[PDB]
Amino acid sequence: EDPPACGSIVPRREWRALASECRERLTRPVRYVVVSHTAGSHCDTPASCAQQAQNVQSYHVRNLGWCDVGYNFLIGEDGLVYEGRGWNIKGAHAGPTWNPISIGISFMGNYMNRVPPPRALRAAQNLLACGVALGALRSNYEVKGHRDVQPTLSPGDRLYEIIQTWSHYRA
Amino acid sequence: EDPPACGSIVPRREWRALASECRERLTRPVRYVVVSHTAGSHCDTPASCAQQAQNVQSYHVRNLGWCDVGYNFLIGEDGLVYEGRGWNIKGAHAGPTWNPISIGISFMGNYMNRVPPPRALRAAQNLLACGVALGALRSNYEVKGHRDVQPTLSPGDRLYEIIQTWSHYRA
Amino acid sequence: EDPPACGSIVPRREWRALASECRERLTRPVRYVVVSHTAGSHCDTPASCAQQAQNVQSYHVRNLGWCDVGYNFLIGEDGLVYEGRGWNIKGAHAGPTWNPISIGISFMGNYMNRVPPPRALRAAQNLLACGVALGALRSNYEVKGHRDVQPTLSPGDRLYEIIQTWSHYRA
Amino acid sequence: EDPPACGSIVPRREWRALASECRERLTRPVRYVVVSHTAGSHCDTPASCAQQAQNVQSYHVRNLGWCDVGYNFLIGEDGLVYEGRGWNIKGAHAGPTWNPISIGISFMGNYMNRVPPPRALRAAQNLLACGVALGALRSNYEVKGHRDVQPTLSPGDRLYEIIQTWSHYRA
Ligand SMILES: CC(=O)N[C@@H]1[C@@H](O)[C@H](O)[C@@H](CO)O[C@H]1O
Repeated sequence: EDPPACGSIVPRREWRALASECRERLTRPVRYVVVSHTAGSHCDTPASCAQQAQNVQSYHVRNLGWCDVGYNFLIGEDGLVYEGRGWNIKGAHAGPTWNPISIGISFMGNYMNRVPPPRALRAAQNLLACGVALGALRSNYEVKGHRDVQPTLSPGDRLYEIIQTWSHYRA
Repeated sequence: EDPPACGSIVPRREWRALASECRERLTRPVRYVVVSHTAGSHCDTPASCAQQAQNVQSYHVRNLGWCDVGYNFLIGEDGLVYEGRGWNIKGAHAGPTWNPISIGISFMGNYMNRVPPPRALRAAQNLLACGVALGALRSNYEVKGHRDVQPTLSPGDRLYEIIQTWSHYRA
Repeated sequence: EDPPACGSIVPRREWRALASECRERLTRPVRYVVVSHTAGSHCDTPASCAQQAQNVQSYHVRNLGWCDVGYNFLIGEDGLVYEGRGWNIKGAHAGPTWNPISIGISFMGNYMNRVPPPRALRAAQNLLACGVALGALRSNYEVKGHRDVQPTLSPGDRLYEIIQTWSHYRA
Repeated sequence: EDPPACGSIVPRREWRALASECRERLTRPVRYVVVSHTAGSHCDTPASCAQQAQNVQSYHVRNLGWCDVGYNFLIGEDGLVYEGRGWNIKGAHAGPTWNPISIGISFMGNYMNRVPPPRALRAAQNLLACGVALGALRSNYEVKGHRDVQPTLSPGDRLYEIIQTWSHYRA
């Protein structure tokens, strides 16, 4: 019953998220984390980043007919984590084989030629450790890059470069 | 005026494709066509494009553990079409919703800031007219840009701009 | 919204349904469809089935005190669809979580050790396509078994196996 | 192999139809629709109507020596449409002048003194809509009564006075 406050996550409520229609649950503890980037434009302020989390959701919900933004979490260059489908709802970010067994976090921006600032990277790792402390992720979870499970440039070369060094990454 | 009347396709063996291990079939006539790009590099000769079709397949078969290259057909800038999974086999290029009901054709290259050459676009429209002539594609099939059904930049800003002018493009 | 008033539905007055007292509405377009069975007596003729539809409403209204037959539509082995609360009104067939966001259709009979006849499955499917055309359902709607969203045997072992092969089925 | 047909048509084989041998094709989109009655017995259940469709085809095949049942589609009082020669084959229901430019639908029964139940009327109109839906009929298609293109009592007094009230009816 150990209680920690590892969630310095901006709530859907707070980034003006449209309401989710998703009902399918992940079974904890989740063993995989798949890292992607939106490939889109980036933000570096709480205000713009909240606004960007919105556009990403608008795209998935309005243009694509999805029950909610596809990621469980989004990482801003502002150093904040934006709540997506969360720890308990199966996301739609890495395909039918990986979605039901993973948490998909995506960095807001295109990282083919830039690396996300340290605070975005710090936000991501602290987010994952958080998950472990909650029991949402296996203490020994594995990190995959989006391009490792689906044909895509995601999460971007430079950021892909970075996640390959991470302690929990696995081929 | 009689039977086998359509398009020139570089066959699997001619580009050295690894044997296909896929078996799930499409239901002809197919109604949808999803246009993508590889997002990687391009080619402009029988030899380089036949080399590239191989890589793309390699990526999808080794690195992604798939039964065959994800696309039904790949388009080269050498103005030729490369047999992928073909007309009758369910591909893996657009998600579990569109894959079973569409034919995915991928242009080899990256077209965000670059358009395919005239002959690659002819090769592609010619392939479709061929799909119709054979009863593999509905007479009134619909063309979709990858970004219209999956979150991605595919098939690149420029190509995306082009397929939307197409007779069979339905938003 | 659109001109294709669709398919054939036996209207309320024809199967002689007591007037409905329901008022809550579903929001168009609806994302989910929950298939169930009545676990009651089966019928195979326009006359026998109308009677059966009447019995189900009767049980729901008179004994369970609902504002109307719980299902949005009922499906007879006579191969005809029967109107229930319709496409616009919130039904009562899958609990508090699902009734507000779904369309519940029910095959009239006990499909534990029987399958409904081909025509019944055809009417059921036609109804859904019709729903899409009308805009009552999402083009990318989802079909769920009653047992997937509630603790029940419904819609029967046989029919459950059958709805799993529907292109819109998502577990 | 995908969801069944609009109009919930009973397929040739489901009513144990003898294989067709007709080859002349209709040039859909077709302009006219001719409504006739079989002047045979009527039926009001799928079982009795499957047998009636069998009987009508057998009289056309065994006795008149035709390539198949004359009507493109048959309608039962059970409220189902039965597949005849379908949307693509020239019929043999209205004469050398009409069969080449029409779709012939026939109500199973004698409607001189009787009327067909609403469900039979509904299947018919829906079948017609399902026609254009598929693109087998022209948008502004015209409905003619059998006795409007040939000297005959078909489709009977009662049914004839009804189809006059239909919206797409003519002279
Ligand atoms: C809305 C609708 O019914 N559309 C029809 C459908 O019945 C059929 O399954 C499909 C494939 O042939 O052709 C469409 O025209």
